[PDB]
Amino acid sequence: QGGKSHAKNWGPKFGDGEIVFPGMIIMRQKQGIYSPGYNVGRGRDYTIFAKTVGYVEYSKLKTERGKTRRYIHVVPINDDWSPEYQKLADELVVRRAEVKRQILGHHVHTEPAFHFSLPQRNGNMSWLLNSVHKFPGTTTLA
Amino acid sequence: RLLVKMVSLAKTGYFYVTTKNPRNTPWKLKLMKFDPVVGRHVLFEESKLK
Amino acid sequence: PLKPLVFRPLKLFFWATNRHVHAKVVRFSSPFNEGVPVVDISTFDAFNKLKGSAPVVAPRSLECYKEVAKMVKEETARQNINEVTLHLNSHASDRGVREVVRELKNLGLLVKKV
RNA sequence: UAAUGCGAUAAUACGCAUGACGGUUCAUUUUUGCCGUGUGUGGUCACGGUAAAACUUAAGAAUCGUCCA
RNA sequence: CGUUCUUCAACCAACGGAAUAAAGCUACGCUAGGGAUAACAGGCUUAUUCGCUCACAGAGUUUUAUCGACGAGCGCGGUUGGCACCUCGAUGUUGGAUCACCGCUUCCUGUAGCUGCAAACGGUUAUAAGGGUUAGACUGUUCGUCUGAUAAUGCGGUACGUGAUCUGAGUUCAA
RNA sequence: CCUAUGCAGCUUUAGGGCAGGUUAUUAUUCAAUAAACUACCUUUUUUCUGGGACGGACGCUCUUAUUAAAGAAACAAGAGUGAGCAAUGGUUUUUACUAAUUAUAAAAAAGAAAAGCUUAACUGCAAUACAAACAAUUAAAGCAGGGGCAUUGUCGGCAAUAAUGCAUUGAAGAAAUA
RNA sequence: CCAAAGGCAAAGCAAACGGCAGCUGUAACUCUAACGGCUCUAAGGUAGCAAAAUUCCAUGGCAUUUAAAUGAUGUCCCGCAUGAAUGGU
RNA sequence: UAAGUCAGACGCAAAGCUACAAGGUUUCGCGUCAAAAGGAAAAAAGUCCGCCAGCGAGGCUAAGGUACAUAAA
Ligand SMILES: [K+]
Ligand SMILES: [K+]
Ligand SMILES: [K+]
Ligand SMILES: [K+]
Ligand SMILES: [K+]
Ligand SMILES: [Mg+2]
Ligand SMILES: [Mg+2]
Ligand SMILES: [Mg+2]
Ligand SMILES: [Mg+2]
Ligand SMILES: [Mg+2]
Ligand SMILES: [Mg+2]
Ligand SMILES: [Mg+2]
Ligand SMILES: [Mg+2]
Ligand SMILES: [Mg+2]
Ligand SMILES: [Mg+2]
Ligand SMILES: [Mg+2]
Ligand SMILES: [Mg+2]
Ligand SMILES: [Mg+2]
Ligand SMILES: [Mg+2]
Ligand SMILES: [Mg+2]
Ligand SMILES: [Mg+2]
Ligand SMILES: [Mg+2]
Ligand SMILES: [Mg+2]
Ligand SMILES: [Mg+2]
Ligand SMILES: [Mg+2]
Ligand SMILES: [Mg+2]
Ligand SMILES: [Mg+2]
Ligand SMILES: [Mg+2]
Repeated sequence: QGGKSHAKNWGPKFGDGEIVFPGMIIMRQKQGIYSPGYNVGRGRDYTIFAKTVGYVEYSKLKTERGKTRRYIHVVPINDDWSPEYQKLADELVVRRAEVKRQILGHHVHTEPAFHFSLPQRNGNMSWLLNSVHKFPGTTTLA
Repeated sequence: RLLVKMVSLAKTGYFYVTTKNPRNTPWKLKLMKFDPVVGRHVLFEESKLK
Repeated sequence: PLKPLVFRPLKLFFWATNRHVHAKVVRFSSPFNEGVPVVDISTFDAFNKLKGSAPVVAPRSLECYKEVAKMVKEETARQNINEVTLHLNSHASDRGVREVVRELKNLGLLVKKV
């Protein structure tokens, strides 16, 4: 009788000259109207995300067969295309987290603090429990 | 279509859950897949999921 | 399923015409600025060279395709260039272009498509 | 971009060949209409847009035809 | 016997799914609430209904005498509808008896034209609301059919007038 | 008339029970058990809705009008779906090809078909964002292990947008305790 | 008429609780169908009565009754949806 | 503020449904009412001007007015 499907927000998220950081989504689309340019990626559903620190750019290209192609680019900070820019981006990522924590305040906790320690699997932290809970280092051999 | 259990032939007890069509492939399916208990790829054989 | 563009400083380009095959090596600093051509060799140059010594049929021949590859190898070696990236387009699938690329790989130049 | 382009063995060594006429396909914002927003006794108001839709005269480019006035 | 990991299944389709499961009647009914919500009356709307003008095609056949249409516009608030604005700590139902006030879109009694108006009997238009608008058989009726007379037996509004004036045949409690 | 954390009486092949009689089985010299028949006890019998009943509907996708950011409702309108594939997945090579879907101007260094080898339709984690009351839902660079095809690129299922179900209870494989 | 679903009983019981059809062709002119064909069911409503305290079309058709008849009586009749011990006349 | 609210109404301007009807109904942009006294249009919730701490026999204006009712040609 009635009914409606849940809305999908297709469209761009950033314009020309806006700053982005790695992992941020730039475009949500149903079909490949826009193609990935430099310093970007594409998901299996045609979602375009940034892979470096820089500013968003838009460009159009005319192909050999007379079709029009549209790209999305991310430009480095000072137009630096050298391979040394990657390490600068890594430092900027660490700095950005520090800025956010300072603005938020101490009472917006970003890590858990339980009365027990989480198990370790394959050298990383795991959220799955072990069959038995034991204090670390409170037992001797045999 | 049906759900089946792919059981390791190394007798470690590890298994996978997959989907098969018994009419198109009326034989026991076999594949090579990673076995965490041993740490390498081994041979798996189809078995009833129950 | 078009892949994202990757910026490379050194790229190899081919232009296949009715009469000749042209190869260029261009260095780039950024996508927004023009490049600088460091090598410019075509079958026209090879034909003028070989014809004096060894008769050839026409510029678009197997002898000239190998000669062009050899001349490109010498220029890159002199300038200390050992790795290049090939720009893929319609002309890249021409038989003459493919013969030149195969010769370059055997000589020792490392050509990458991706 | 004549190291071009096109071809009926179509491959490119050979064939046509860059001019000139004719027909097709692509500037005082050409300046009018029209549209959008704000304001409004429903228009004697203001600004912007039309590379969304109608509408002018050229000049050039890409083929095509051609013993050429 | 208990815990963790890897996994699956049933009813949840009223599909955020749980009190394990699981149909009805009340005119014998009862309590708590609403004009937040219906039935009668008022209000808004005017599709529909009705009226007028343009249109003059077509029947009559010289006449737009008379009849009358496709189509368009405007008006009325009386027909069938739409909405849910007033009233559920209550605005008494249909028809009739009795007694009324008003409009004119005039049935009779008037005035002035036209006519396919000789006279008589008529037809149609404009204008006119003082007076009049019958007695009975059938039916709870409004309505409708019929009978004997009559100058003629008009329509509508008024809480579809009128139960602190009457009637209770119908409708609408318990048999 | 409609609305309730509604009440009561009555009815039955609506659910559950056995607590009188009858009946069946068994045991001791007025007894014990019950998917039966009668009697009795107790419980259940949605909501939306141009008033209620009757009819219809309840999840999830695509498209139309409210212009060319996003978003936006009515018992408004026009169409799909509760799957399929052991290849129709992954990856290399060739070219007189450039389609089809429920619907759709996706896509040429891309796809489809043909030929070969394969199981990444993995194990353990994850910066940062889209969305969003919450629950959940969506995309994803990157690190370690074992692999596939290439020979230094890609693979954590399928062009994309639907093919689904919390917790509880139950069951299976393995491992650690007691 | 004891089929199906129940109840009871001596494997049977309807004056226990209940049920009791449809399509189609045919006689001088016409009409009608005495008379045929087919499907299905446990069985397919027999006599009687019938515009009813039972009838939607409806104020049914005809006759009597009145100057005038949605009335009353009689009568015609597969009767939306009459009917034989929830008895028929 | 771990509060109250989850019955909304109309004007101008659009679209769906209705009959390009309704003081109808469903969304959307601005404003007013709700919770807003005072002035103008006759009375005047939603239109036009304009937001009331108190008193005073001072002055200038808005919308609207300027032969009588009724202040001002
Ligand atoms: K529900
Ligand atoms: K009332
Ligand atoms: K008169
Ligand atoms: K209504
Ligand atoms: K009886
Ligand atoms: Mg549906
Ligand atoms: Mg797993
Ligand atoms: Mg629920
Ligand atoms: Mg009461
Ligand atoms: Mg009301
Ligand atoms: Mg309302
Ligand atoms: Mg008159
Ligand atoms: Mg009257
Ligand atoms: Mg009355
Ligand atoms: Mg009275
Ligand atoms: Mg009674
Ligand atoms: Mg309800
Ligand atoms: Mg959340
Ligand atoms: Mg690898
Ligand atoms: Mg993939
Ligand atoms: Mg009887
Ligand atoms: Mg009797
Ligand atoms: Mg509510
Ligand atoms: Mg509400
Ligand atoms: Mg309203
Ligand atoms: Mg209030
Ligand atoms: Mg003054
Ligand atoms: Mg005065």
